[PDB]
Amino acid sequence: MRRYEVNIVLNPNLDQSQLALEKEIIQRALENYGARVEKVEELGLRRLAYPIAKDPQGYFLWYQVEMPEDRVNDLARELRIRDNVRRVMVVKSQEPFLANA
Amino acid sequence: KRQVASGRAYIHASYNNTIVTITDPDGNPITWSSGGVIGYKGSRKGTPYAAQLAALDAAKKAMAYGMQSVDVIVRGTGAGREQAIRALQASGLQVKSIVDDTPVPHNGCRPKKKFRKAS
Amino acid sequence: PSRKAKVKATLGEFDLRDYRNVEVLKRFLSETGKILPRRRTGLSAKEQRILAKTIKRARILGLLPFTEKLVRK
Amino acid sequence: PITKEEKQKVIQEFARFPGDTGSTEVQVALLTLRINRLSEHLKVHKKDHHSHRGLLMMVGQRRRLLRYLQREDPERYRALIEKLGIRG
RNA sequence: GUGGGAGAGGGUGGUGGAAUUCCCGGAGUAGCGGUGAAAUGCGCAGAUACCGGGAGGAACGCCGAUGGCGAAGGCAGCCACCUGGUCCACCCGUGACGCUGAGGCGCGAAAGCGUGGGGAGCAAACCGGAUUAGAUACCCGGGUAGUCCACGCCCUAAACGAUGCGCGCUAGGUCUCUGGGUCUCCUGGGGGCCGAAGCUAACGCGUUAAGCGCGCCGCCUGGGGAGUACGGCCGCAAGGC
Ligand SMILES: [K+]
Ligand SMILES: [K+]
Ligand SMILES: [K+]
Ligand SMILES: [K+]
Ligand SMILES: [Mg+2]
Ligand SMILES: [Mg+2]
Ligand SMILES: [Mg+2]
Ligand SMILES: [Mg+2]
Ligand SMILES: [Mg+2]
Ligand SMILES: [Mg+2]
Ligand SMILES: [Mg+2]
Ligand SMILES: [Mg+2]
Ligand SMILES: [Mg+2]
Ligand SMILES: [Mg+2]
Ligand SMILES: [Mg+2]
Ligand SMILES: [Mg+2]
Ligand SMILES: [Mg+2]
Ligand SMILES: [Mg+2]
Ligand SMILES: [Mg+2]
Ligand SMILES: [Mg+2]
Ligand SMILES: [Mg+2]
Ligand SMILES: [Mg+2]
Ligand SMILES: [Mg+2]
Ligand SMILES: [Mg+2]
Ligand SMILES: [Mg+2]
Ligand SMILES: [Mg+2]
Ligand SMILES: [Mg+2]
Ligand SMILES: [Mg+2]
Ligand SMILES: [Mg+2]
Ligand SMILES: [Mg+2]
Ligand SMILES: [Mg+2]
Ligand SMILES: [Mg+2]
Ligand SMILES: [Mg+2]
Ligand SMILES: [Mg+2]
Ligand SMILES: [Mg+2]
Ligand SMILES: [Mg+2]
Ligand SMILES: [Mg+2]
Ligand SMILES: [Mg+2]
Ligand SMILES: [Mg+2]
Ligand SMILES: [Mg+2]
Ligand SMILES: [Mg+2]
Ligand SMILES: [Mg+2]
Ligand SMILES: [Mg+2]
Ligand SMILES: [Mg+2]
Ligand SMILES: [Mg+2]
Ligand SMILES: [Mg+2]
Ligand SMILES: [Mg+2]
Ligand SMILES: [Mg+2]
Ligand SMILES: [Mg+2]
Ligand SMILES: [Mg+2]
Ligand SMILES: [Mg+2]
Repeated sequence: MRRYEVNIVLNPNLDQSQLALEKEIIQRALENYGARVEKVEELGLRRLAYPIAKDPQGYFLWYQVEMPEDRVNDLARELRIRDNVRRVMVVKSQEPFLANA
Repeated sequence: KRQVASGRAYIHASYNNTIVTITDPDGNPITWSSGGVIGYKGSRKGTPYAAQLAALDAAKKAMAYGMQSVDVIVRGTGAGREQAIRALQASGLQVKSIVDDTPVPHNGCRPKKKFRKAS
Repeated sequence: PSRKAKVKATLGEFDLRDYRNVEVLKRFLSETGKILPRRRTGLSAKEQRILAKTIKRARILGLLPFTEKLVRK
Repeated sequence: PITKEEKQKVIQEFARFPGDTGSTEVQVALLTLRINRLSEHLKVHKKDHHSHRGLLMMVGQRRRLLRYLQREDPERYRALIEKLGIRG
C-alpha cells in the first residue's frame, strides 16, 4: 500500500461522451486493482512541446492514489490498451523539494 | 510554373560539397543546385565560392517561379555554409529567418572509424 | 562566464520536484531544448540533479521539448 | 521489503527480555529473516550476483554469531536452532 | 536497535525521444559520394537534397563534472517492482562475538566457443579502388563472423593507484561530494590538489602514506632461453593455471 501519482494524456479531440467513456474505463480499472483515490486535478487540453500521436495538443488527467505496489505495473498495462489513451506515467509520490527558500 | 512567391531554403553543407534545395512552405522542392550543378567537379565543390555559386543558381532558378521571400534552414557543418547564407541574403530573395537544424543524434548509432573517439 | 543572470536568483519559491509546472521549467532550458548547465541555473549539485530528472519527466509527458531549433544564426 | 512492524515482531519474539534489541538471538533471527527474503528474491532473478554477495556476507555473519553462542551457552544455541530450524 | 540520508550499485518488466538504415508516397533533376588529389561505388529502373507515413535494430544528446556508486570487473533516457552495500544522528541493546586468510567456493572488460534467435549502424577475414619502388598497410567504396538477446562455456589484461587487507599514531591549507549541528563555522564519512615532520636511489609520497608501528596472506632472488618444454589439473575448442 504505497502512494502514487498517475498522469494520463489522451486524445483532445474526444467529445464529451467519448471522454466520459474513457474516464469511466479509467475509474473501473482503478477499482479493479484497488487504487483508492485521494484527489484529482483535471487540467484538460494543453499545448504539447512536440506532436504526440500526430496531435499538437493533449488532454491531461492526474490522479493521486494509494494502491498495493505489486500490481502497479500490472495496472499501467491495463491503462495502455485504449487507443485514445496515449500517455500513461505512474510515479511514486515524493515530498516537495523547494529551492531558493 | 507554380508561382509560389514564398518558400523555404535548405542548405546542406558538408566538408565535401554544399547543396541548396529551395522548397515550398510545405517542404516540397521546386528547384535546387549544388557544387556539381556548376562546372566544379572534384574537391572544388567543398569551397565557399562554389557554395555561393550554388546558392545564387538555386535562387535564380527560384526567380523563374516568381519567388520573393524565403526561410533559410541550415544543416551540417561544412566550409561554405555562411558563404551560401550571404549569397542568398543579397540575391533579390528576401531572407526572412535563418535557422540551423543540423540533425544531432542522442548517441544512437556507432560512427565510422573516421568519426570515432566519440559516441 | 555567464554574468547575465542566474535562473535561481531570477526566481522565487518553487518546487524542484514538480514535473508538471511547465512555466518554471521552461526557464531552466536553453534556447534549444537542452538543459542549462550549473553556471546558468545557479543551482547546487543536489538541486541540479533533481532538476534534471524532473525535466526528463516533463519531456516524456510532452510538456518540455527534447530539442528545439536555433534561430537568427 | 521488510517493514518496521515485522522487524519489531521478530525482535520482541526473540528478545531475551523486554527492551533487548541487540542480543545474539535477536541478531541471528533478523539475519535469518533477511537471508530467507533474499533467497526468495534469488530463486527468481538468479542473474543478480551483487545481491548474492550480500547473501554470502549475511550467512557468514550469522555463522559467526551462532559459533559465538555455541562457545558460550550451547543451551541457548540449541534452543535458537530449534526455534528457527537451521542447520538442515 | 531506532530515526534519517545520498547514490549510473544489481536484477526483472514496461516505456520515451533524437539519429542512422530500409520501405511507401509526394515533390523534384543531373549528379551524389569521397580524397592531398582521385578512382572504385551509387544515380534516367529518377539517386543525392526536401516533406510526410511506416518498420526495425542498437545506443541514450543536454544534464555531465577535475562528480557519484561498487569488492573488483564495471555501472549513464524514463517509470515501476524486487534487491545489495553504505553514511549520519541518538548512546538504546549484545559483551571481544575481533583481524587476516594456505586450500575450497563464487564473481570476473573485451575477444573467443556451443545451441537458438536477432541483425539498423559499425566491422576481423574477405572483394575491390587508390597510394607506393612494392603496399598482403595507413586513405576510399563494399562486406562475413562478430558486435545485440536468452541459456551454457571460456578465467585472460597496461584485471593500473603498475601501491594486498585491517587497526593505531604523526602539522596544516585549499577545492569538492554527502550528512549532522550552537549552520561566520564546527563535526563525521568520501573524492582531489599543495604541503609539517618523516621517508625515498631519485621522481615523488606525505591523516586517501610510499611516514611511524603491529598482525596475517601473496610474491621477488641477474638477462636471454621462457611463460617455452615435460608432467598434472581444467576446457567442446581456442587455450588457461
Ligand atoms: K570517477
Ligand atoms: K550464422
Ligand atoms: K600483476
Ligand atoms: K548542512
Ligand atoms: Mg494506447
Ligand atoms: Mg566533394
Ligand atoms: Mg542503478
Ligand atoms: Mg522514392
Ligand atoms: Mg555509395
Ligand atoms: Mg552501395
Ligand atoms: Mg554507372
Ligand atoms: Mg529517361
Ligand atoms: Mg537517403
Ligand atoms: Mg522519413
Ligand atoms: Mg529488418
Ligand atoms: Mg559530458
Ligand atoms: Mg567509491
Ligand atoms: Mg577502469
Ligand atoms: Mg551503553
Ligand atoms: Mg551489561
Ligand atoms: Mg575478509
Ligand atoms: Mg582464496
Ligand atoms: Mg570473462
Ligand atoms: Mg563478450
Ligand atoms: Mg555466439
Ligand atoms: Mg548465431
Ligand atoms: Mg560499412
Ligand atoms: Mg586493398
Ligand atoms: Mg615508398
Ligand atoms: Mg602504378
Ligand atoms: Mg572499410
Ligand atoms: Mg547488408
Ligand atoms: Mg561461427
Ligand atoms: Mg590506470
Ligand atoms: Mg593493482
Ligand atoms: Mg615492476
Ligand atoms: Mg592503500
Ligand atoms: Mg577527508
Ligand atoms: Mg605533494
Ligand atoms: Mg623535508
Ligand atoms: Mg624535491
Ligand atoms: Mg597507513
Ligand atoms: Mg629469468
Ligand atoms: Mg639464468
Ligand atoms: Mg621472459
Ligand atoms: Mg600466455
Ligand atoms: Mg602439458
Ligand atoms: Mg580434455
Ligand atoms: Mg590460434
Ligand atoms: Mg592462435
Ligand atoms: Mg601457451
